[PDB]
Amino acid sequence: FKPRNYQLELALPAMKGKNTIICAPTGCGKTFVSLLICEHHLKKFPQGQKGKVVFFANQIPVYEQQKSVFSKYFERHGYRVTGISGATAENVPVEQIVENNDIIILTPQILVNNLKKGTIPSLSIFTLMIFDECHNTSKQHPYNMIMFNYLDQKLGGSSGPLPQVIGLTASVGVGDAKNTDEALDYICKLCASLDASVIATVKHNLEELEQVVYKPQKFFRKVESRISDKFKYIIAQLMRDTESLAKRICKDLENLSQIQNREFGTQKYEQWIVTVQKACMVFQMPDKDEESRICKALFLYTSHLRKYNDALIISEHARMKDALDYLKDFFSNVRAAGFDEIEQDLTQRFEEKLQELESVSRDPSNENPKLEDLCFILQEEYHLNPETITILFVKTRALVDALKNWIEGNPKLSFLKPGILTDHNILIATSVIAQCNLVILYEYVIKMIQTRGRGRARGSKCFLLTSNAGVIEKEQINMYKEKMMNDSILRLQTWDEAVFREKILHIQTHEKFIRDSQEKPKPVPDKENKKLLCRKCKALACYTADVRVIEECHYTVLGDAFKECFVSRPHPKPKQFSSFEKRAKIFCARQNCSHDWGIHVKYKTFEIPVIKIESFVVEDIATGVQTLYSKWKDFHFEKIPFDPAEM
RNA sequence: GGACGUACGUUU
RNA sequence: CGACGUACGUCC
Ligand SMILES: [Zn+2]
Repeated sequence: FKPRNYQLELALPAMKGKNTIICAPTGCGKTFVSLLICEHHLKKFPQGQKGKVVFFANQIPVYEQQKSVFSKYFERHGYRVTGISGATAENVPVEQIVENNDIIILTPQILVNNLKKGTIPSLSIFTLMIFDECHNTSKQHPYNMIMFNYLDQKLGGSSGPLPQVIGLTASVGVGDAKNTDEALDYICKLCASLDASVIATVKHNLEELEQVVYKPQKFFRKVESRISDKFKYIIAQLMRDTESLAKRICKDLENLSQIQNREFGTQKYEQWIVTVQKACMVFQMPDKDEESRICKALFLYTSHLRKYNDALIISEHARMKDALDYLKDFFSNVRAAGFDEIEQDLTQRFEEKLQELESVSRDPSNENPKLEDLCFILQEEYHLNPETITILFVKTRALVDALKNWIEGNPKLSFLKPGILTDHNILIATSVIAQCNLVILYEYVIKMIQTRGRGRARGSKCFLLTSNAGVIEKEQINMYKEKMMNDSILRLQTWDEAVFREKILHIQTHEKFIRDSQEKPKPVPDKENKKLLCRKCKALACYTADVRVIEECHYTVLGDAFKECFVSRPHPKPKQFSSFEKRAKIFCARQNCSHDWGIHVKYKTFEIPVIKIESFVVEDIATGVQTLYSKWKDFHFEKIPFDPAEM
């Protein structure tokens, strides 16, 4: 409630009436700077005129937090504060909200959708655009699209009452720059994309930030992996047998994906599996039934190989028993789907191998040395200080649960309590305040950024465990980049204003140039009637003449004959988006297919099965080729809009 | 469902 | 120096 020199020096360049790239690591500091700038902006206007400051929050939690803070602050001043979110902008006059409010905190995607539709034609209605975590303004972000619209309206020659573009962040960032030249070039490009000539950074009151800055210390621990990999050897033999028995129907399986040699349990092998799957999903045997059987068998074999590769990665990273548990869970989930010859062979082979796999996994001599040293350093820190709440960063959503199960089943430790955030001593998270003075990045590659919210100094460690010193060197150069970016900011604060502005202007110019150069024309709409087939079944789903478009993004089918071609399933997490209500999922209605086709929702009153071309193959009736797309934007055809007059 | 970003990996 | 695959996170 009382502004200090630290909170005032960052806002001093912003009160003069110029854009800024204010960089404050303190979470409370950013909110206080927001409030002070908003007060000084709405108070400096004379009678008759009024501000329309807009705050762009990226996430819903920080959005609601800023909304509550602004509504609690600007109450006695006589200012109307509101909010527009994803669950609040449904059939609501956003134009009337903007015209009757002054401190709207609408998220950026809402403003992008409004600019695309036609509501709020010019941004000149606003007067002060305060972004949150502005360093995301890089490419195709909602922030970047709002800035593209602003720069277009500015350089177009109709620059009216343009709003201020004061941005707030914690780290300006470097990206892929190598030397100070490319670092300064990237920072200048960001400053031009956000249209500012000042970067507010503390230089005279560094002690106020050093008091609470949350600067931890790194303790990189390069450790080795297992040696006697009996589990990995058995899984590799199983995968070799599976590939050998799968090559009986496709003699040219090796000629479909030509990259390099492949090894089981690698991301390269996973990519090769996905590529050979997408290559075997386009077969054109004229039988149309044996072809479907061969495609289904190849899809099942490839899915089994992918699951085995995922199990090998889980065995390499987390405990050995967790990989066997994941394989048993996958086999139990596929057992309750269908029983054909392919499943009756694969599941029976896995059951034959499980009698040895369980005996190998239950051996205490095959424990991961990475998990061993992890529990070692954990118990070390815990008996050194028994009041250290920790956070453990994991890469995979399966490993973040495997480590929780390991901690729950580890006899060497009992004080730990799993606090998974995909009565809580350890918080095993995957990707992200004022607490948790211990971080353990377990094979997870800035990603430990905690200086965006509330923080506290006086004790913080940033242990990093890994198996490849590569990653170590990576983090090293990362710290290097941190330093160099600091230096670059210093240089910018040493630069003059006018020339700087001129430079950034030229930058924006070139940018717009590139933009107008990268403007694809309308795709030539195909006039033929191509049909879509299932991925793992190759069954006739629907013709492109019965496909309708809702909002240039969603695709449905109006064919009543299609209504019996799928089955419904209760959605694991129903939620609303824009104008839809996610009610259920639609899967393939075949013997043992159960392929994920799409999602059954309700648009306004009508029930529609919104499908995804990703889970579809395109076969033309004129030519005969079977092309395979990923996104609807890549599929070019007669995109007929959704006409509610028909159904 | 669609868009966006990040990380890893493969390639002309 | 562009596309591609995966994982993660966000948004509408
Ligand atoms: Zn099917």
